[PDB]
Amino acid sequence: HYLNSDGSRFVPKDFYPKFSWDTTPMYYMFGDTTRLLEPEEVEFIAERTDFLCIEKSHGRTPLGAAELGAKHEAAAFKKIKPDMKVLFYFNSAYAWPFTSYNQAFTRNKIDEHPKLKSFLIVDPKTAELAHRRNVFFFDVLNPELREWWSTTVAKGVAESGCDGAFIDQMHGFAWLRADKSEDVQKAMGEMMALLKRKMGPDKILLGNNANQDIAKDAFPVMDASMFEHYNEKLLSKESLLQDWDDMLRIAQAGKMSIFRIGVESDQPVLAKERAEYYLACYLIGAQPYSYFQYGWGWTLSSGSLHEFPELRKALGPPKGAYDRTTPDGWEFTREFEHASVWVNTETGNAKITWR
Repeated sequence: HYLNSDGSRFVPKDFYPKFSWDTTPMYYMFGDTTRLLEPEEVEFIAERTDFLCIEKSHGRTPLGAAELGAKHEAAAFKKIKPDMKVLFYFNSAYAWPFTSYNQAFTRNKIDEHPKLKSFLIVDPKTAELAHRRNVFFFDVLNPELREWWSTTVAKGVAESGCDGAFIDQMHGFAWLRADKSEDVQKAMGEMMALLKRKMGPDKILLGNNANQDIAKDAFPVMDASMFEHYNEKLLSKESLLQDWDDMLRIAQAGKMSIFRIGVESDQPVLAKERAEYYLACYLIGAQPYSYFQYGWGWTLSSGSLHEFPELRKALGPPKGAYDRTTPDGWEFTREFEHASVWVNTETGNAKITWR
């Protein structure tokens, strides 16, 4: 039985990806608008992970629709690794026009789909559709959007043969309706609860940045949550310690966490250089069925196809929880079966002593 860092046992659900402390537990996420993966690339990634997600635009150009990119790679990976878990990606907030499901959410087609247009946040200072570079915003407060969006993701998961969904964005643009923020948080939870049911019984629900308080209504139905570390405030010593508390809490709920590092928030040289530091940041808080993601972005070219040697080194089960070297300091150590981790999250230095 895998052991959380408090000594409690972690009991996974039947449909969770495989987990092991043999080496660093890995999660990969990638996509390429311009091409599908070569077989060699599928083998490279399949050898290093049991758990991955295909990105928002993958294979859109060669195949016309991003969900066919997901469909193609899910089947390629499962031919190699039948037990592999592949998530379909869908944004809960931005109506990225990359899938066929979202093909109407463009400036020059949305008016021709009034029902879908009514699902979108209107900018009050324009009475016009709010947008970010003409990409429209789903309105989680709109119950029909919650029904349609959740059915749509479930449709994307089924059409792609993916093992679940990576849901991006939990905020429901609360800052655009700050008076309704609490309602937005509750609506997010309802939309996730719908999707979780509509997906059927053996499907993984991963929510991006779902450790955050704004996702507390979303969190319970989630199987997994990702720590995106999308900027440098999230890599502060305070945030890293909060990550570690969150990771324990997630594991005690029997859920999965993805500790993702993009070194763009600190390039292949810099990443391989910094890999010892950011791995150690993960290993301090690592829990059963938590996974490390590493690179410098979310494209196929963003790290998934590089060798960071530390990730492939023998790790072994933790010998215990981490130790805060001094009760108010920012040095942290943790012992694993085959490695000794040391990290100072104030100065940003680390040493993993592989044994």
